[PDB]
Amino acid sequence: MKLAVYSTKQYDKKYLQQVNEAFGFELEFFDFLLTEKTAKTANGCEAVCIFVNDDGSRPVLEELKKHGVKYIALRCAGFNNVDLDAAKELGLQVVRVPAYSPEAVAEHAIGMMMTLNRRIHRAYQRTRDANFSLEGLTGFTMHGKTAGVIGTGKIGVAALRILKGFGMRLLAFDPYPSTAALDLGVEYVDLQTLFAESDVISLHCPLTPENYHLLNHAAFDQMKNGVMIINTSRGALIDSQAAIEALKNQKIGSLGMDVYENERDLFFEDKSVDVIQDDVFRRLSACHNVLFTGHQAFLTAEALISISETTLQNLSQLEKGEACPNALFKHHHHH
Amino acid sequence: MKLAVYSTKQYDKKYLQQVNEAFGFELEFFDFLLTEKTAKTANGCEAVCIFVNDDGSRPVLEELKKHGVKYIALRCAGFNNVDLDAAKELGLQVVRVPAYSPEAVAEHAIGMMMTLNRRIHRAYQRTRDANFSLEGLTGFTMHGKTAGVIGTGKIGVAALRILKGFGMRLLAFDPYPSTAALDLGVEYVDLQTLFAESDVISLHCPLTPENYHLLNHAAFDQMKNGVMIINTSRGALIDSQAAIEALKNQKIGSLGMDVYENERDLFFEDKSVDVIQDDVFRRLSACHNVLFTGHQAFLTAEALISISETTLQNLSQLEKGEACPNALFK
Amino acid sequence: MKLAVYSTKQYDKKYLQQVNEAFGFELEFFDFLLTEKTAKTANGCEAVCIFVNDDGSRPVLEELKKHGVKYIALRCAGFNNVDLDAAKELGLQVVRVPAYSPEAVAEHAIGMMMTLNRRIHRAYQRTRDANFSLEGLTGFTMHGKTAGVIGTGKIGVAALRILKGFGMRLLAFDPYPSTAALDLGVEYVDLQTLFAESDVISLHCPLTPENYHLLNHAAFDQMKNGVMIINTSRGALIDSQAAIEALKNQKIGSLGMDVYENERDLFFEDKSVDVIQDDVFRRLSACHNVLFTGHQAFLTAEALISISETTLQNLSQLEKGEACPNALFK
Amino acid sequence: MKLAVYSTKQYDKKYLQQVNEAFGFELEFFDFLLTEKTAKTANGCEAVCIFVNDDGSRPVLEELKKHGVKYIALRCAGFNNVDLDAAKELGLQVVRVPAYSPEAVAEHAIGMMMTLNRRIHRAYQRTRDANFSLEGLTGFTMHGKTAGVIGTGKIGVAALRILKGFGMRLLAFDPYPSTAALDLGVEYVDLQTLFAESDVISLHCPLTPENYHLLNHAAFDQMKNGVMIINTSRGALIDSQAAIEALKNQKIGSLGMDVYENERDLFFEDKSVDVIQDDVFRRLSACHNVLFTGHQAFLTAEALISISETTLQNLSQLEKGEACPNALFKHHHHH
Ligand SMILES: NC(=O)C1=CN([C@@H]2O[C@H](COP(=O)(O)OP(=O)(O)OC[C@H]3O[C@@H](n4cnc5c(N)ncnc54)[C@H](O)[C@@H]3O)[C@@H](O)[C@H]2O)C=CC1
Ligand SMILES: NC(=O)C1=CN([C@@H]2O[C@H](COP(=O)(O)OP(=O)(O)OC[C@H]3O[C@@H](n4cnc5c(N)ncnc54)[C@H](O)[C@@H]3O)[C@@H](O)[C@H]2O)C=CC1
Repeated sequence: MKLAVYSTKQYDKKYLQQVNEAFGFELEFFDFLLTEKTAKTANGCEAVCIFVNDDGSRPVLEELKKHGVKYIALRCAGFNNVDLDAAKELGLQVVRVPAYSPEAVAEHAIGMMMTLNRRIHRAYQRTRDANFSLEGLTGFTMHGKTAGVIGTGKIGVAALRILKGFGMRLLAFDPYPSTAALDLGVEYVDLQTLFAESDVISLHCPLTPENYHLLNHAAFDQMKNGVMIINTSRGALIDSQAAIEALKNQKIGSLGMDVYENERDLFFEDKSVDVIQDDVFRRLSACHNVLFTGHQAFLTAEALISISETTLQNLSQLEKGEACPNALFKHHHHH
Repeated sequence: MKLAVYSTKQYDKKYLQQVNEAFGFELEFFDFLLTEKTAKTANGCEAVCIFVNDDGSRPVLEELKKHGVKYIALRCAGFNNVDLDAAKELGLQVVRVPAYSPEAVAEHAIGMMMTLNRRIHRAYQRTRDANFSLEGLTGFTMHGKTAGVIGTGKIGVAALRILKGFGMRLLAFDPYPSTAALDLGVEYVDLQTLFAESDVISLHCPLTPENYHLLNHAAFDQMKNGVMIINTSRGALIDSQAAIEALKNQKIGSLGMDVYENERDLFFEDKSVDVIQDDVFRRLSACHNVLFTGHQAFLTAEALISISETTLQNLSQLEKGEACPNALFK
Repeated sequence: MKLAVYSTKQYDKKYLQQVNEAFGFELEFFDFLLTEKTAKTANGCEAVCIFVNDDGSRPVLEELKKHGVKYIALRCAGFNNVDLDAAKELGLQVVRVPAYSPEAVAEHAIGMMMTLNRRIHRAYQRTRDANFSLEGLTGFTMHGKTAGVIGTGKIGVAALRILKGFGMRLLAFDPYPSTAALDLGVEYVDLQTLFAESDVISLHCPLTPENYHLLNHAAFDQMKNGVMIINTSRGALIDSQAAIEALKNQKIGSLGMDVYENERDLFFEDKSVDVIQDDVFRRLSACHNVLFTGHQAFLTAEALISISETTLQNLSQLEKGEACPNALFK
Repeated sequence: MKLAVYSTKQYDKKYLQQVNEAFGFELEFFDFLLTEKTAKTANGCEAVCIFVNDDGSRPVLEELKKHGVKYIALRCAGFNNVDLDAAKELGLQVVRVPAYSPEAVAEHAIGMMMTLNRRIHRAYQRTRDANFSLEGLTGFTMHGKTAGVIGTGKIGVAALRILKGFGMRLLAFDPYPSTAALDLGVEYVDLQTLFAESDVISLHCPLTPENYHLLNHAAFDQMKNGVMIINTSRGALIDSQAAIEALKNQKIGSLGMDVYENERDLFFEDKSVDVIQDDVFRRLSACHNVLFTGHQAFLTAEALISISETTLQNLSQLEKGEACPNALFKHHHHH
């Protein structure tokens, strides 16, 4: 099989290449986005591998079919960029990565928490220029504080295990509480209680209509002053305009956000005047204890390997006519 | 009692003031270093309070006695800056903070590990300027890796609990076993085995004559390529020239060092008769996955309060003629 | 003479030591502020040398007298920190430096202008990380633009020569003409015209009662969209809140400010209050093409050497008992 | 006419769109590199507009011809990326921009000099975070110092005008001395004299066999300690390895280099290594008074507009069958 990979970053290429020693596919790497115009680059490939910014809408799918492509593989969990209804009509098969390594994501959340707490990002900014001042760097001791985790799927639970290690009092909210968490000594609570008592709050849940703007002004009002908020889940979970105010009023002590590529263009203040973010990313980072990372939560060697393994295996199943458990369909509840 | 605080930073002032609400000392804050020249500023204070950079050598103490000081309180664990024998000769009394909050120090080490691992420090420099590129930011998953902790005292144990939460395999080297460490499932091993097997190495031990340059050229040779090394302990535990070389060779993946103020004129490479260089700090930080923090490991609100509480308590005990357990000699 | 130097920076020491060769004085460098409390450190010295942040108030001056000091030498132009008549009464003598090198200040204003224009400060933050992206860095060609200079004294004339070398049209506002500006082909205009026509505006004038908030909201309304504004003069020439607004609505393209230490504490956004901060320096630097320097305009080796020469000489005039032109009274 | 633009950056798009109001071409903007693989995206276009990293080798040109392309426009001065011999053989006409605005380039060189002199880039990194310390920021007064300019074409002369305004003593070297400079008050001198006497040295010359590694170890030894060196000309003008050593030894006070995209990969480390990296850019910037810009010298609105005007005008002349003075041929001397 010949595979064309779009939107390739160096890490994608390295891991896909490394993983491919097992599959022996023919790999063609493209830096650029898949679009209706670039689809013709796929001629002679059976499959394409795409990521979050790639265009999988119907006209792109039509071009891919004209050019002989049969399989579309997303090297990511998100799939909203792909028109599944069109894909079915075209007889095109679509596969994904089900979930990122839970340990990799939870660890990233924890990394963000600590970086913010000890002001390590600021410290490096000084020390790289041999400035050793500590003023404004003071953090807080984690042990004996309360951590609140929103969502107790595998990521949340992986977070909860690290948090326990810190010797934190553990609270969680999930509409469906888990046995694994309960076994860890987590206390399930209502949201309001979680808002009220938590020193650190970490979001590990999918975005559903129930939880759009889950953290709103009313939520911020409920929180402790100086609270730390970490979001490696989707942006919409937070009302960003509320979050900004909370920062100004110093309700939020610290904020860390892992910004999905598909979400950055909003994720804003925001005004219908002039000028907006990206300036907002710059301002917050400068004026507050604010940290953005660029959808980095899965960015470890082991996780990337997993993503590559799953993607190549999915493709292998498709070419072989084996039923692939990662197949997507139009009625999928998260489409 | 009037207390003159030297080398005052904004945090020192804030926490000392807050804690003193329960004590009522008369606090006089000075920004500058205590030296033989500045010691006269203390005239009219029974006590002084000092930190690692302040000069406690015999000539300074001589001036302090001249000027009526009876007590010296180090708002720190280290006392290498104070000449204890001269202090006793002069009839001065010296007290200290015995240990920092073990949790604060260990958490700092963990924070350093995570910032380095995920290149969070590099990431910030990009995103503060709305550069969202991820290339070169690749880390490693902690879970299922081996951590090697050198020293199983209170800090090392506090680190081991966190490292367990990460799901790491646990190794340690200590001349003495800790029951709390054992309870964690820590496997004590010889140092070479720890060097050979450890993905992440963290230093949590006091500097002794036995352990000067504990991490040397041979130690690095033993280590796994890509190893992460963290030092929130004293600098002289690591042979800096050998670490620099290990970085250049790519034996060391990541290095985090919490740089003692008194130790900054070390870590040198160096050259003969040129400057004093902090240029190395700049060079290493640019070239490699290296992080320096400036003796930041106890820098939390809770640890600072504790330091302050202990210092004022030490002083109150002297004033009352009580025996202070934190005295450096009788 | 033994001279004690307060508030010493490395640069003060280096240049002061250099100039001392012609003088032979004994110095005495202190990093700290001169205050009522530290004045006693001067004992043994005939003279002290102070800068802008040092305390020259009456009590400081008494303590200094008590401790045997006769002469106070400023290494700056400004003297509002010092109590003049009080010194007279004490029979204390105080010498200053008349003005800083005009070329050094003008060159700095031009440096600021170009750094802002080409976003050189932004490019460097990218390129230090080996990020070579150009997007957002676009400047404007200077040649053929209109430069507006407010104040045609020595610094302003120095700025004008440079601006002329760039091939700029030259406007100025001064209540007095300078023959040297006229010779450059400078065309004097009313302020409103200068505001209307100028691509680049640079301030080179002292603060007078009649120019406080010269650059105000009405002034900003007159200006071209995208205007670049430089102030190496005193902060109060610009109404800071108006400037912030004009930045927000994009009337001001670029703003460069050399921020006086004694002025830093104002710069009003200005919220009240929780609690006083220069979050504003941070917000402005991030959200716009804004550059702050820390009273850096006179900071060159040649300028420092000059400040050093005048100061030491100023001292010799005193010791010889001869007159000081830079003396602030008899 | 339909024009496909490769390697498009946002400033490129903005100026080309603005300029096109007068031309009325159909513009299609592509972010990615023109390659043999992406050449097919030009189908339906008479022309392409490319920049320094675009691949103009014969296989690409062959593909462009197959897809109907007639004209190739370089929006830059450099042209080594295009195989002119192949272009003639295929009947493809190639045009370029002859030179960049001389004022824009000279002004960039001066801007670098001043930022480096006053350490303005360092000041900003401190002041953006409200750090006002001046230690290490000390400069030198330009007035009364000596400037050496190497190359007296239009850029060098434009640079000399600015430098004259600083009240600098001016020296230059050019194998063919210019009237314009002589009229400025410039003293033409031999190189060793220029090296010996110059406080600031700026390069404004084309790269020739005669001047490859013009600035070498011997050049550096002749220089004044603390010399400032600015290069907005090509990289090969300086022996970088030698420049690094002079920096270590503190022969060079400050160095500014505008790094051509096509030259980025060079600038030797060395040890050739892994092989080859720009940790050296990172190090130099950190350990020394060093500044890189990424070929930013022509990056002003006025200069970009010129580039755009020239580019569209060259294309209209080609479509109209008028002789375009910017046409490139294989016997061109450069090359
Ligand atoms: N960045 C910073 O400011 C801080 C640095 N430290 C350093 O880290 C050390 C550990 O702190 P604590 O647990 O409070 O000390 P502790 O005195 O409770 O225990 C020290 C432990 O390290 C062990 N040890 C001694 N020599 C050793 C060697 N060669 N190898 C392995 N282990 C050895 C001891 O047997 C003991 O278990 C301190 O002694 C201190 O010097 C401690 C606090 C803050
Ligand atoms: N950032 C820095 O380091 C420095 C800033 N400066 C500032 O720049 C100022 C000027 O320096 P010099 O040229 O040496 O002074 P100078 O006395 O030679 O010239 C002052 C000029 O400004 C004019 N002026 C007075 N009021 C005016 C107004 N409302 N509008 C326009 N012009 C007015 C005077 O008529 C005179 O021509 C200083 O007074 C000082 O405040 C001075 C030295 C260093």
